[PDB]
Amino acid sequence: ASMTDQQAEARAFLSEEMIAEFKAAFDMFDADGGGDISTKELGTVMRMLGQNPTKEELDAIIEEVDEDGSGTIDFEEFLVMMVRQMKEDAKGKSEEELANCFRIFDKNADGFIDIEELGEILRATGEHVIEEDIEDLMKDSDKNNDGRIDFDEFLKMMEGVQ
Repeated sequence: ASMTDQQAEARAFLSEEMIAEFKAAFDMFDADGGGDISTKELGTVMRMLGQNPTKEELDAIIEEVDEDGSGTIDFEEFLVMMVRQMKEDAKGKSEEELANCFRIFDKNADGFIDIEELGEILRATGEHVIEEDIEDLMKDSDKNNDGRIDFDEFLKMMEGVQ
């Protein structure tokens, strides 16, 4: 077992108790395989539902999963797939409610929030705030610091507003 850096991490993400439940669905696509799934085995499982996909088309679907460059689908490859979906950050990306409030902040209708828009908006409350604290707050919330706040950063921006 060599060249298992990302696999040895996504594998440790689920214990043998979780891996067992994932093995039930994995063995389904693994109908005529043997521990791993292949292109032909996938096409046969798709036809079980009633879909008749292409074999060469399914081969490309596995090529994307072959991050290291194996060729067919493995069991730990099936586990890392669940490891790339529990990313809570991308789980809240579907926040359609945040997209509505997000557009409220950009009253200029540009797509992202600017410091000029949030400056007078926050100062309009009347509190004696300083521009040195407002400007630093914007650059401190953006880990990459692009200049404006986009819907991507908006997720964590409205994640904990206490």
